[PDB]
This record gives sequence, structure tokens and C-alpha cells, in this order.
Amino acid sequence: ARKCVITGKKTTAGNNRSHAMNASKRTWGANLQKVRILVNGKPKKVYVSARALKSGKVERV
Amino acid sequence: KDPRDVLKRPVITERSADLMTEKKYTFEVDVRANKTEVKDAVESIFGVKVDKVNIMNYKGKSKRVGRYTGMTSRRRKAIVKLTADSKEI
Amino acid sequence: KANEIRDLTTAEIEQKVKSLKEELFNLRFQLATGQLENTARIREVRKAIARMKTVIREREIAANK
Amino acid sequence: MHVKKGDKVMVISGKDKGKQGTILAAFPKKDRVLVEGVNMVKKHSKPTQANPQGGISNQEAPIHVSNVMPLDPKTGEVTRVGYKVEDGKKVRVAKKSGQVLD
RNA sequence: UAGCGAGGUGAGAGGUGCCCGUACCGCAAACCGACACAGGUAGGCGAGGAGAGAAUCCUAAGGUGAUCGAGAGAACUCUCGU
RNA sequence: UAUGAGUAGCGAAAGAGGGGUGAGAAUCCCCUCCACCGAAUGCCUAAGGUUUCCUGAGGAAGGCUCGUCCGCUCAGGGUUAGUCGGGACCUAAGCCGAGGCCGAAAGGCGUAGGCGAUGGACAACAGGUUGAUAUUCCUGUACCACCUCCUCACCAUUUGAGC
RNA sequence: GAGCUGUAAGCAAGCUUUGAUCCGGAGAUUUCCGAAUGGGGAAACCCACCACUCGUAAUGGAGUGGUAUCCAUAUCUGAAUUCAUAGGAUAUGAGAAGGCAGACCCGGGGAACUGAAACAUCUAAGUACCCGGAGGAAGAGAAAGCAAAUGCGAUUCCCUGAGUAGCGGCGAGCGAAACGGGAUCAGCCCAAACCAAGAGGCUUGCCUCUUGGGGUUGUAGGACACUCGAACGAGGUAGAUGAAGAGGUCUGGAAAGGCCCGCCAUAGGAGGUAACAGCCCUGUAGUCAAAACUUCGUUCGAGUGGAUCCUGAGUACGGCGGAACACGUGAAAUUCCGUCGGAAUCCGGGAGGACCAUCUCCCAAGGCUAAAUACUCCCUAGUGACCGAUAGUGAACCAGUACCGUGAGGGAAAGGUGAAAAGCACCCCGGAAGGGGAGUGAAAGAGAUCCUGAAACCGUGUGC
Ligand SMILES: [K+]
Ligand SMILES: [K+]
Ligand SMILES: [K+]
Ligand SMILES: [K+]
Ligand SMILES: [K+]
Ligand SMILES: [K+]
Ligand SMILES: [K+]
Ligand SMILES: [K+]
Ligand SMILES: [K+]
Ligand SMILES: [Mg+2]
Ligand SMILES: [Mg+2]
Ligand SMILES: [Mg+2]
Ligand SMILES: [Mg+2]
Ligand SMILES: [Mg+2]
Ligand SMILES: [Mg+2]
Ligand SMILES: [Mg+2]
Ligand SMILES: [Mg+2]
Ligand SMILES: [Mg+2]
Ligand SMILES: [Mg+2]
Ligand SMILES: [Mg+2]
Ligand SMILES: [Mg+2]
Ligand SMILES: [Mg+2]
Ligand SMILES: [Mg+2]
Ligand SMILES: [Mg+2]
Ligand SMILES: [Mg+2]
Ligand SMILES: [Mg+2]
Ligand SMILES: [Mg+2]
Ligand SMILES: [Mg+2]
Ligand SMILES: [Mg+2]
Ligand SMILES: [Mg+2]
Ligand SMILES: [Mg+2]
Ligand SMILES: [Mg+2]
Ligand SMILES: [Mg+2]
Ligand SMILES: [Mg+2]
Ligand SMILES: [Mg+2]
Ligand SMILES: [Mg+2]
Ligand SMILES: [Mg+2]
Ligand SMILES: [Mg+2]
Ligand SMILES: [Mg+2]
Ligand SMILES: [Mg+2]
Ligand SMILES: [Mg+2]
Ligand SMILES: [Mg+2]
Repeated sequence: ARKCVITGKKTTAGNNRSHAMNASKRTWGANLQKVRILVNGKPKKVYVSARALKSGKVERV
Repeated sequence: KDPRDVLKRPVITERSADLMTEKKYTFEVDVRANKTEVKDAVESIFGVKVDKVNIMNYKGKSKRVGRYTGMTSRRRKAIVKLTADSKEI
Repeated sequence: KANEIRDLTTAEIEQKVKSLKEELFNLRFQLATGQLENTARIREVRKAIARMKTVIREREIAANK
Repeated sequence: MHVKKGDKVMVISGKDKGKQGTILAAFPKKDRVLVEGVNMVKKHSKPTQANPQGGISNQEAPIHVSNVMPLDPKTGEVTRVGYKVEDGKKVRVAKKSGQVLD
């Protein structure tokens, strides 16, 4: 699903813009890292954005 | 299920009349009825002994009445052969 | 009529149902052979059976509650 | 309908205007009635299994129910129809007199 | 073999055995081609004489005479023969 | 609805006569001889079609003419299986696919497991019969799986037959 | 309340004042397919297992119910592996699934033709379309607002502002908002200190977590100290009652028309009836009515102090890259997304279109909230200087049919006898078709290819 299991961050659409200001569609990916964490008190490899790991509240196992 | 659900009506034709000389009785039966159910039902209803049941499916005949096309019902015909030592139906 | 049928026991109804289904069977055979004069009887017997099965089922619903 | 089988009526409209008769049959679905001696027709019937002679036959044809009125019991003149309840049972009344029709 | 196991094995005798398809066309006027259309349609069997042969010509079993005809026997056109 | 016009056409092919039927016959039926196919134009059978099959009646339309006829109209009728083909047996390609993996969403992929003949496996033959079915009905003679109210023989009840 | 067994004539057999048919409320039954869910499958088929039941010596056969997956909850097992967990099993769940308005709503994704007289920024347009989620409405919403007054006091919607301000290859075009006037009106609950109880880690009396209380804000507030099912009514879903002329007479097949007279009217709506009806019928105005189910309505714990503590953090905000804002990166505030960086916390923070200062107004990073607004597959009642059969729906009719296409899909034609079938007995020609008479009828040259019956086109006769 390429979605952060904590924050819900996911791919989002928008534009490239050339110098000539031509718009073409692109996506912004979340900076997701597959990592072992407790998911209902069960160690599991899930996707977590770097941003959600930045604090250190989301504790790896 | 009731035996009388199984047998619907007798077939009265020249063919059916000829088979009755050979002690063979033709019935229309419920289209879901297997030939065991027909054997069981004929013995239950008429108090006869059945040698064999042969069974066939007829498709519906396409039909016309004026401007309206349709289809007769599907039929399941059973030919019930009684044993030689048996009462007639 | 149903008023009369409700006076009977379930067992007595189920016997009458069995008895009518035999009658209906015989009528259907008479109709096939072309012997049956009173064709209106077929409809009466079918509706009698229906009436009885309705009463039976009312009692099942009355009990299982 | 404001009249029924067996009612004495007067025909108030048609060729049979002013002719009285009894309603022999009612046809609620068509709002027509069959009145004795009224609106006779000559039916040219072929031989059948029932009638193997065939022939031309004078029979009543039905008329529209709004072309007949029931007669007042008292005066014997045409009346409009009302309804009162006697003995917990609704009856037609001649609006002209008050007398019950049926 | 692992297992299961107090009743088994074999042979008689008696018995039980359901559903779906089954018509008819199928090199065809019934299928695919708008048509009772010179086209297309997998497979099995496929006789005799002469023959290497399923070629070829004439026949067998069997099938068929083809859904507009009668004349006339010009030009011309087509298919053939000299 | 005209014109073109009573014109082009009527879709490969051998018929002839006698008899019949009938309101009506080149065209339907019967007979006779003739002719055509014959590794087919015969017999069987797929797929497909779906009653077109058989019988009786019919002739408006359909049929490139005609029509008494018909694959057409109307009525009735006709398809019978333990053993044939398919299922209650097997799997191939492929397809579906619990969980799973991947992906803005929809979804894509895929494991266990399934489905899936065009293949593997698997017990019935000859003759006869109807207007219309026939390894299906009937006759005769079989075979296969399973069952045990029974019969006989044999083996064994825990180093105990058997499955 | 007297007929009825639909279309559909008809024969047949029956039913019904001991109340039928018919209309309304509530039930029952409800094959198979379909989310389809026991497993399979080419939808409407096939094949099972488990209980229980029928039947059989028994096998075979039959009946009823149960048996999908995922989710939640509880229990029992607890691999590698010690504990354990993963996994497995069972039970309980009116838990989910699917459909549907061709509408309206909120999100995710998102064109191009086209315009710019070419075209790329721009437009078309956040449109069409696809996807997700709904709800009877949705969304929004109780000020980190609007403003710059003696201010205002949630949101939505309408009018206006205004084609203004502005944006814009400053081109084509795009285009507000606040004030003002209206519709409708409604405000609330948490998180946090802190308190009580309990559990947990004891770090060893510090911290964590559960439950309850407490508390809810801005010229701050708070903690914390002290102080007081029923009943009834009106509706809906069937119905009931309901005034007054066959008035005379004329024409006519028939009178609702003409002429001459009456009458009713809280009723002169409408439809029907043999031509045009307030008084013939069904009705209408008015007045009534419900066993049952259903809708709506009505009734039956506060001030004064402020030592401290608390007041939403990977948040606000910033850089980079995009999007949304009428606003195209611009002088570019405001809002959101990705990425990286990253506050303060009342001595605090946000906004007032870069930015700073001053002032003014507010208190974000939690949630809920009716009405005014949008729309109509439907149902009920009604309306129209809307259509009248090539029109009006594609469809007045057995039409999404026939027919066409492998499929998605495309998609017709076709209304009128008569007041009533009285739908032509009988005779004659003909195999029939079809005619000629005779009948019926007002009319048959209204005879089913049946109201009228134009033109093209086809004929017969003949004056020139
Ligand atoms: K056969
Ligand atoms: K050859
Ligand atoms: K014939
Ligand atoms: K078989
Ligand atoms: K463009
Ligand atoms: K009338
Ligand atoms: K940022
Ligand atoms: K900006
Ligand atoms: K149309
Ligand atoms: Mg069979
Ligand atoms: Mg009245
Ligand atoms: Mg055959
Ligand atoms: Mg051909
Ligand atoms: Mg070939
Ligand atoms: Mg040869
Ligand atoms: Mg000529
Ligand atoms: Mg000629
Ligand atoms: Mg010419
Ligand atoms: Mg010529
Ligand atoms: Mg020619
Ligand atoms: Mg020919
Ligand atoms: Mg034939
Ligand atoms: Mg012809
Ligand atoms: Mg097989
Ligand atoms: Mg897959
Ligand atoms: Mg899955
Ligand atoms: Mg095969
Ligand atoms: Mg075999
Ligand atoms: Mg045959
Ligand atoms: Mg199923
Ligand atoms: Mg341009
Ligand atoms: Mg809301
Ligand atoms: Mg009334
Ligand atoms: Mg008229
Ligand atoms: Mg706050
Ligand atoms: Mg400023
Ligand atoms: Mg017209
Ligand atoms: Mg139309
Ligand atoms: Mg088709
Ligand atoms: Mg005329
Ligand atoms: Mg008229
Ligand atoms: Mg006309």
C-alpha cells in the first residue's frame, strides 16, 4: 500500500514544472522504511515514514 | 417428500398403450425425480412390484398462438416395467 | 373452512392433508384420462390443502415463540 | 351501481325512452345492465353443436346503467337514489318519497 | 511399512446400481457464409475390374436425377471440337 | 409510388413415358426403362443447429416457376443405458486462488489448495423389433463395483487373523 | 354489498347474502439462480460431508437443518524454543460483503477536443470520466474570525457588492471578499493540571497505565486555596354520506342541442352516458369514518484570590519541491501535500496580503452539533397561451421488444369498425380467396387491409 502504518503518509499526486512552465503529472512518495515494530503487541515488519521514526516514540524491535 | 409429488400424470398415447401390453406403464414425473424415487413411489402408491424404471427428459417445444412465441414445459417421462408376478396398475 | 380446521389436532390435520393429497392425485389422473367431469374440484382440494398447511404453520409459529 | 338485478326500472334515454322493464342482468365492470324488452337486437347465428338450426334471433342487448332510473314505490315515477340504515343494515331509498326500494 | 484391528478371508446364493446426453441434419436446403448461396466445415469406415495407387475410367453396397420450362438452332459472348 | 420493363435474372447436373391423386399436375405419388456419384454425391460421427424427426391434415405467405408437395402451416406423437460419451476418477497448458507479497483507489502478482480434455483410467456382446429410439427396448448369453436377511469352506481373537 | 372464476370471446365445471369476486392493514407460503456463502460451475446446474428423520436385510435412494471468507469477542491448545509468541481448534455475533436512484453530496485520480483566430504558459476545467465513502441530505460550523465603529459576534444559503478589486504570453480570458439587506438560528463535549480508587513497573516510593470525578478558556480560563413505556390529539394507508328536471316540446339513430318553462348550489371540479349535462350515472362542496399498521404533535451546585501547576509537539513555523486560494512566483500574505530542518508555551502564541514596530482583534495544532441549502428512482393530489401518432418518451401498441452485432453496444416499425357486435342467418358463383344479393345498422362506398381518406402512381369510359 506504500502507506506509513503510524501516520498514514502515502503517495500523493501533483505536477512537474519545466522552465517553460509545462505541467506533467508526477507523485510524491512518502519516505517509508520497512521496520520491525509492535503492531497490537506483535513484532511485525511494516512501512514507517522516516518522519514517524524521527522522534524515537516508534520503537524498533 | 410425498410419493404423489413424484408421479404427475399417466401418458395416454398409442405408444404408451402398446407398452401397457408388455406390462410397462408410462408416467410424466416431477422433473427433479430420479428413477429410484419413481420406483419407490410407484410401489408405494399402486402396491405393485417394479422390475425396472427407464427415464427420459423431453425439452420444451417452441409454440405459437397468434403473434406470441413461447415454450411448452420440460417433461420427464418414466417407463415403469412391473415384474411378471405382479398386480397391474 | 379454517374455523373448522382449527378445532382439529395437528395430527388430525396432517391426516386430512394426506387424505386430500391422495384425492388430488386421483383427480389429476382422472383429468389426464379424460374421465373427470367436475374439474372445479381440483381447485377446491388444492386450496383445502393450502388452508390446512396454513393452520399447521400458525401453530408452529405460536409454539416456537 | 344505483340499480341491480331484479329492479324495476324506467329507461330514460335512447330509442326505448319511457319503457319500463326488469333488470335481467347487471354488468358492473362495463356499467351496463340488461333490461327486459329493451334494446332488442337481431343476432345472425350460424349452426353450432348447441343450436344446429342457427337462424336470426331477437335478444336484448345491454344499455348503459345511467339510462335507467328505479321507480318510486309511492308514486311510480322515476327517482334518484339515497341510502339510509335500518336494523344496522344499509338499504336504498327513493329520494322522491323516502320509501325503501329493496 | 506406518497404522488400524476382534473378528476376518475366499467362494456361493440373494440383492443394489444415481445424474446428464441420446430425436433429426451433420460436405449440408437443417452448421458458418443476410438466400433452399458453385465457397468453408475435424474425425472413423471407404468395395470391384484394369492399376503402383485413395490416381484414372467404368461399376458394387448405397445414394441421386439438382425447385422454372417449351421451342428455335440468327448476330454476338462464353465453354468446347476440328 | 414511379422510370428503366414485362426488361436482366430464375444459382453448375438427364430424363422419358404409363398409371394415380386432385378444383387444378412438366414440377406430388407409384411403376418402368434411362442417366449421374461411388477415397463419394455412400455409411458413421463431431462441432453447430434445436424439433428441422414421425404420422395425419393443409395451401395464405415462404419455395426464384408450379404445387395436390415441402426443411413451410396446423394438430398429435417420438429420444428408454450399472457397461456408450460426460459427471459422482486422474491430471496438462491455462485459469481461480485462504493466508501472503506488491500497488493513489480500482487492483496486479502468487503459495497451500482447487478447477480444467484435446490426453490417462475405466464393466456388454450378437441377433431382433417401431411410422418415429436402440451397445439404451426385447431375446439369448455375459461382465463390473458394492451390499449381506443367508449358505459353505478356511483363518484368527493382542508373537493376533485380517485390513 | 351482488355478483364472480383476469387479459379473453366461448364452452366446461363451479363459487357467492351462512357475505363471494373486489379494496385496505397485518401475517403465512415463497422452487432455482443471483453478494450467493458447503465444494465446484459454462448463472438458474452438478457433487458432497455432519446431525436427525423416511425407506432397505443391507448397500443404493429420499427429507429437514447445519457446513464460505473476513472481522470482533471469549475459551482451549502454544511450533522452531525455556517461558512464551506465531500458528491451530471451538464457540458466540440481525458484525461485514451485494444492489441502487443515469439525481444531489464529500473525498482520491483526472483528460482532450476546443479558445487563444497558429502554439507551448494560459484556456477548456478540477469539467468529462474512473475510483472510494456516504446521507436523507451531505459539507460547513461556535473565532488563533471579520474589521478599523458608539464596532461586529458559529456555520450555511439568497440578494447586493461587481464584471468592481484584482489575476492574466497584463493575451484569450479568469474573477473575489468583507461591509449592507434577508432566510434560519443553538450551542456544546473533551485533552491537560488536580483528586479518589485499582493495577503495574518498584526506578525501590519515584514513575507508568486503567477506571471514575474534576475541568473547558482570551481586556484569559481552569487547577489550586478559601466562601451557597403509557395516555390524548391530528394525519396517512380502505371507505361513507351527499342538493336539484326521464319538465314540456322540435329535429334526430340517439338529445347533454334548439325553443318554452322550472329547480339546486358551502356542490357550475372532473369523467362518463347513443350529439355539447350543476339537476341521468360516477362524483363534486360540505360533513363523517379505521380493527390494523404507520407519521407527527402534546402531556405524564456560584464569587474572591492568584505561590505554583495546566491549557492539544515532531505540532506551529522554516528551507526545497508541488498544489489550493479569483491571485499564473509574484511585492505574495492565507491554506494543504511530500521531503528535510524544527519553536515558544502566559514574562506565551496567532492574525490584520512581503517584512518590522506600535496598536487592534483573537487563542491553533482534539471532537460533536439541528435549521435555513441541493436533488427526485418513487408515491399522492393537482397544474400548463406544453405534444397530439413523422409530434410527444426510443416506447400511446406485449419496446429496450423485433432486428443487427462475437461482444461492449446499436435499436425500430406499428393508435382510430360501430352507441352497441347488432361482427353479415339464408341464397347464389367459386376448391378457396373474393364477390352479388339478403339481413343488422343512422351509415356497410363503417365488414376487420374496418373514422376522414390529399398527392404521386395505376386504370376504365369519352368531348375536342
Ligand atoms: K439414440
Ligand atoms: K477420385
Ligand atoms: K401435404
Ligand atoms: K455412463
Ligand atoms: K490544449
Ligand atoms: K345517461
Ligand atoms: K514543509
Ligand atoms: K502565495
Ligand atoms: K420512434
Ligand atoms: Mg437416460
Ligand atoms: Mg345525485
Ligand atoms: Mg440417432
Ligand atoms: Mg451449398
Ligand atoms: Mg479442410
Ligand atoms: Mg478404386
Ligand atoms: Mg416479351
Ligand atoms: Mg418471358
Ligand atoms: Mg432495354
Ligand atoms: Mg433482351
Ligand atoms: Mg433471359
Ligand atoms: Mg436450378
Ligand atoms: Mg419430414
Ligand atoms: Mg409459388
Ligand atoms: Mg466416461
Ligand atoms: Mg492469482
Ligand atoms: Mg486474499
Ligand atoms: Mg477426452
Ligand atoms: Mg469402456
Ligand atoms: Mg432414425
Ligand atoms: Mg453455492
Ligand atoms: Mg487555437
Ligand atoms: Mg454533517
Ligand atoms: Mg352518493
Ligand atoms: Mg356523432
Ligand atoms: Mg487549544
Ligand atoms: Mg497590513
Ligand atoms: Mg393520423
Ligand atoms: Mg413516436
Ligand atoms: Mg444474437
Ligand atoms: Mg364514404
Ligand atoms: Mg365518430
Ligand atoms: Mg378509412
